[PDB]
Amino acid sequence: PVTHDLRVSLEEIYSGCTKKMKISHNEDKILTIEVKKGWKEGTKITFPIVFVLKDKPHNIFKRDGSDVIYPARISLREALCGCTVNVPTLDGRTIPVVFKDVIRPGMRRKVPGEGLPLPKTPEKRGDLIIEFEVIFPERIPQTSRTVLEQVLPI
Amino acid sequence: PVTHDLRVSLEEIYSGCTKKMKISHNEDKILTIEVKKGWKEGTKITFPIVFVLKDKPHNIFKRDGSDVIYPARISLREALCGCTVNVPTLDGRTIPVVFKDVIRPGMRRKVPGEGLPLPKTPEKRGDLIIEFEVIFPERIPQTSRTVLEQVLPI
Amino acid sequence: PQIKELTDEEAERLQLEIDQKKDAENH
Amino acid sequence: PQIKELTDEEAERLQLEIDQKKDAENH
Repeated sequence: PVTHDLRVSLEEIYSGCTKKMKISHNEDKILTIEVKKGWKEGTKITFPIVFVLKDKPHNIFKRDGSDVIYPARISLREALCGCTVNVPTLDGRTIPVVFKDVIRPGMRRKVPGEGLPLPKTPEKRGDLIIEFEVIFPERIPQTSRTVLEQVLPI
Repeated sequence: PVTHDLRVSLEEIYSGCTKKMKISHNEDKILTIEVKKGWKEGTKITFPIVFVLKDKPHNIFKRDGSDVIYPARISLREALCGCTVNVPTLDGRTIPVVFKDVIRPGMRRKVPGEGLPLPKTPEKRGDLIIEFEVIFPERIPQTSRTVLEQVLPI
Repeated sequence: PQIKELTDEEAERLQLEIDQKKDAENH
Repeated sequence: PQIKELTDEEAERLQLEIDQKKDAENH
C-alpha cells in the first residue's frame, strides 16, 4: 500500500506530459504515467504502488485549482497614475492589460481563459488572475511629504 | 452525547464570566459555566451535555489564539507622510502609537501585553497586533497624477 | 432537549420556580 | 522499494538492460 510523490510543473499540467519512474524490489522495472491536462494536486495513479501528483512550485505563477495566479509587482506611482501590465501566458505570449483607474493593494483582474485546461473539458481553460503587489517607497523626503499632504485626500 | 454552542464575547474571555443555561427533557434545570480567562474556541465543558465555547464576532478586534488583532484603517496620505494610531485596549484605554516611517499595506505592529490572558498563566497576556489597512483614493485628477509622477520614485 | 442562555435576572426567577415547584413535591 | 524519476533518455537505456537481461534468462 505504498505512496511516492509525483512532482509535476505547471507547464506539464497545461499541455500534459509522460513521466517514467524506475523501481527495484530485485528487478529494475519502468512504470509510465500519462499525466492528462489540468490534473489536480492529490490525483492518485495506482500500480499493482500509488503515485500522488504534487504541484512543483513555479516562481511566476501560483496554481489555484484550474486558475493560475500572477503576482504583478508594480510601484505606488504605477498604481496611482496608471500602468500597463505585460501578462505572461503559460505558452510564452505576453498580453498588455492597461489600467487607467487607481490600482489597490491586492486587487485582482481576471484575464479570462489563460488558465489551466479543466481536466474533463480540457478545451475549456480556467483563468489567469493578475494579483497586484503595490511596492511602497522605503522613504519619503520632507520635500515629498509636504507635496503629498497637498495632493492626496485626507 | 449532546453538544450546544456557548458563544462568548472577547470581553468575557479577557475578564472571565459566568454563563447560566436553561434546559428541559420534563424539569427546567440550570447549568452554570465558569468561563476562566483566555479559554480558546472549541474548549469543551461537559455536564452529565457538552458546551463547546465559540468566539462571538467583535467589530473592533479579531481574536488570534491569545493575541488580538486591530484593523487600523488609515489613508494613503497617513501611510506615506506619518500618523498616530489611537489603539483601543480591551479594557477601554487608548494608546497613541506614533509611526514616522512609511506604513506598508498589511504591515503589523505588535503592542506587547495588550492581548488576552494566556489561560494557564493569566497574569501573562498575549499581544495586540495593529494590522494596517491603507485606503486608496477612488480617483486622482490629472493635476495630482502629474505631481505624483514627479515626487514618487519610478 | 431544549437549551437556551439566560440573564442573571432570568436565571434567579427560574430557580424560584424549580424551588417553588420542589416545595409542592416536597409535600 | 527504491523509486526515482527518469529522463526519456535514461529510461530507454534502462529498458535495453531489462531487455538485454530477459535475453540471457530467455536462454
